[PDB]
Amino acid sequence: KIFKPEELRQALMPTLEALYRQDPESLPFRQPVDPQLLGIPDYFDIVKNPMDLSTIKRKLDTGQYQEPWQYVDDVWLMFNNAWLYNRKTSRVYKFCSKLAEVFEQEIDPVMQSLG
Ligand SMILES: COc1ccc(CCc2nc3cc(-c4c(C)noc4C)ccc3n2CCN2CCOCC2)cc1
Repeated sequence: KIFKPEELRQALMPTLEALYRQDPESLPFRQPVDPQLLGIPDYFDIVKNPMDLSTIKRKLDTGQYQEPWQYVDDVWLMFNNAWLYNRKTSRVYKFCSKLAEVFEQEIDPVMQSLG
C-alpha cells in the first residue's frame, strides 16, 4: 500500500500529541539529548541513533516516513535509547516507562486502521 505523507501525518500525529501531553514525563524527550550541555560525552558512543519527540514530529511534518511501522520503530528507538543509557533509578528512565505505557494505549487503534 502507498502511504501518502498527509495521511500518515493526520493518522499518526494524535499518538505523538499524547506523548507531548505527558508532564513531567515528556519534558526530557521534547528536544534532542544535548551531550554538551548535559556534560555526558559518552552519550553518542552508547546511543548510535538518537531520537526524540521533536525529530519524530519533524519526520512526520516533512514526509520522511514512507510507511507507518517506521514511525512506531522511531518511537521505540527513542524508548530503547533512554532505557539503554540511563540508570533504572533515574527520572528519564521512569519517565520513558510512562511514555511507553501511553504510546502502547494510543498506537494500537491507529495501526489497526492504517495497515
Ligand atoms: C523533567 O525531567 C527532568 C529530567 C532531568 C533533568 C536534568 C537535566 C536533563 N537531564 C536530561 C537527560 C536527557 C536524556 C534522555 C531523554 N535520554 O538520555 C538522556 C541523558 C534529556 C534531557 C535532559 N535534561 C534536560 C531536561 N529539560 C527539562 C525541561 O525542558 C528542557 C529539557 C531535568 C528535568
